[PDB]
Amino acid sequence: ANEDMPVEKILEAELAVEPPNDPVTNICQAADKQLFTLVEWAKRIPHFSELPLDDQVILLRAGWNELLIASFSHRSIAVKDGILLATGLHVHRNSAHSAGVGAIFDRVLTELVSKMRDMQMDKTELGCLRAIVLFNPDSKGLSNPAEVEALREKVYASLEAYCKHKYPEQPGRFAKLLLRLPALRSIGLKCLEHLFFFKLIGDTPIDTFLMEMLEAP
Amino acid sequence: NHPMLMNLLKD
Amino acid sequence: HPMLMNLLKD
Amino acid sequence: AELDDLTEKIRKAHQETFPSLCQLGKYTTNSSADHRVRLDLGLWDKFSELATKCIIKIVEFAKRLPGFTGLTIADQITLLKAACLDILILRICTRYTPEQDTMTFSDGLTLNRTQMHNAGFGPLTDLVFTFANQLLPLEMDDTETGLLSAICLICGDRQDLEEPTKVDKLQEPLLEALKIYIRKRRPSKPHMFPKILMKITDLRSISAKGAERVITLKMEIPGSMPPLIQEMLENSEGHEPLTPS
Ligand SMILES: CC1=C(/C=C/C(C)=C\C=C\C(C)=C\C(=O)O)C(C)(C)CCC1
Ligand SMILES: CC1=C(/C=C/C(C)=C\C=C\C(C)=C\C(=O)O)C(C)(C)CCC1
Repeated sequence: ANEDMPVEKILEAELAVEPPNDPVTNICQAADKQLFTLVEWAKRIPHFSELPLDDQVILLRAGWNELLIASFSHRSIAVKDGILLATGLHVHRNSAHSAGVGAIFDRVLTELVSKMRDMQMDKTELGCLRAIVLFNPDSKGLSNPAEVEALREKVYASLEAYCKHKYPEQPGRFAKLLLRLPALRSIGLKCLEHLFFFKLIGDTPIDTFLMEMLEAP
Repeated sequence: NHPMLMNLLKD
Repeated sequence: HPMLMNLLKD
Repeated sequence: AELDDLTEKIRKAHQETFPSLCQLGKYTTNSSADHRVRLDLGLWDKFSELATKCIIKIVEFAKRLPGFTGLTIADQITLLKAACLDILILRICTRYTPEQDTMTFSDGLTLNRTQMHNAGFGPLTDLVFTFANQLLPLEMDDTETGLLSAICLICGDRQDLEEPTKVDKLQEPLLEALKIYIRKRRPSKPHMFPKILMKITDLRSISAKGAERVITLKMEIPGSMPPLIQEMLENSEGHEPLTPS
């Protein structure tokens, strides 16, 4: 079980990657920065590599934002009222609100960061969750969705096992880590909506990588 | 399609 | 919330 | 365990607030069955009524949930306000007939995809039909669908929750019941617990575009949006990025 989705081997992907003026553009930059280092953490993910080409190009363009959000959210367990970007900058909610993204920004703080904090989500659990998000069989175009589903299911496999002999006194650990996933989806969807708004109003400097993930083929 | 990601993935 | 109020009422 | 007095109970509330597809005698209609349009008024009228009824039945199912009752009203209304459209989608999608590509409403009314649309699903349509199919492979049962429904309803994230932690642990056994039950019922496929638990994620995707349809639709309709539908599928506080006043 803990065998084909070697938990501790995802960590070696979590870790093998984990060391302005306007809030939005600081966020959109820490984004485009994190994109590159995402394509990495993936390419270093237990089997992700093997899967077809045009397929990895899909699986990622599919959950890049939720993958990234889950990350910076985890990274911010420590900080009090805001997130901490990959660019080292702390972004407070007051900052968010001035930019009119106060409410989504807040959903991130309470439904994600706070949750992850109030439950000690570890760096492994995180990685599985992101693994799961990474392995989304329903992604359109995927050539042989069959395979991706295999992978993902194999993650619930380890993750539950993993949760099993590591926080044994906690029965529902597993459910509880998975129940942040819908919120991640919910929030990610919204964020995505705002970015398209910041784009088709052409004001925010969106760098090039983030710009590709933001443009259809 | 899309370059940078398509590529980058590889190497 | 008139209705809802009554629905959980009785 | 005795954690099944609860399972057992939910399965009863579901079954009594939502009739099966196999026990319902179906009738069809031809109005708006040939092709899509902004919105067939007859269809809209039937559909809306059922909807109203169903929202009531969902509240009924709600109240029957262990502990739910004992909970703040604004918190209850909130939990329900947040989950209603979620449950509606789950429910209707379990009334899906693959072969015929149709959904059947509580009175047996049986619409094909196009009618499902012309009746008010509009844009939201091929999306709900996807979930409908995504569901078949799971071969869920009543108790499972009852539990799942109860887990969307008893959710502690919903904004504006007075006793979240109460609401959080209130749904703690539900998560356990659903795990045990799916596992005991289908030993060879233990990956069906997370698999069905996670349907909640595509679910919320749809109920999003849902509340959006509630209004973009209560436009094309010459009259008014039925009371309860409104009092349930509305109230969300302006869309961002909107700056502070
Ligand atoms: C959350 C959020 C947004 C979207 C962000 C996305 C899609 C990614 C951020 C990645 C970061 C910030 C990564 C890092 O530094 O690790 C927008 C612009 C709508 C503004 C409000 C808050
Ligand atoms: C309420 C409602 C909507 C969605 C309903 C869904 C998703 C399911 C209904 C199932 C029923 C009403 C089943 C039954 O007869 O048991 C839409 C977005 C179209 C807009 C108008 C109000």
